Amino acid sequence: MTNYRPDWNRLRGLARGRVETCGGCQLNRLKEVKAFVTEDIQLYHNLVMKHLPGADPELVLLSRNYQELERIPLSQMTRDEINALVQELGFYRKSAPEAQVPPEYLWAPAKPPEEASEHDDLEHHHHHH
Repeated sequence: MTNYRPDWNRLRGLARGRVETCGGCQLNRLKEVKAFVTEDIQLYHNLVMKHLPGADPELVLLSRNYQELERIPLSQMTRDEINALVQELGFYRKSAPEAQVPPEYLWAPAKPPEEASEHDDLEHHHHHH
């Protein structure tokens, strides 16, 4: 039944994610993995792929300013599972790279700024005809 859960306490700050993997290498053996890092990886906002000299295909949940907070391997899991995780976090997925993103997930997976949904000086709040 799996029933897995991340370390949200250790992940605190995750505002973006980047996948690191050997550019001059291929994930033929990891047919699944390769997929996630070829098709959807471009559709997933704030989720970009990386071509390192020679590293393993691992996700890097950074903290906005590229403050790598945590890195988890993907070679072990399957595309279907790896996608589940991304969704679990809050990442957005579109149909195309040139596609847009609704206000709901505009800043996703990050939260909207404080000074935006807060109001108290609405017409002095007294009386209105």
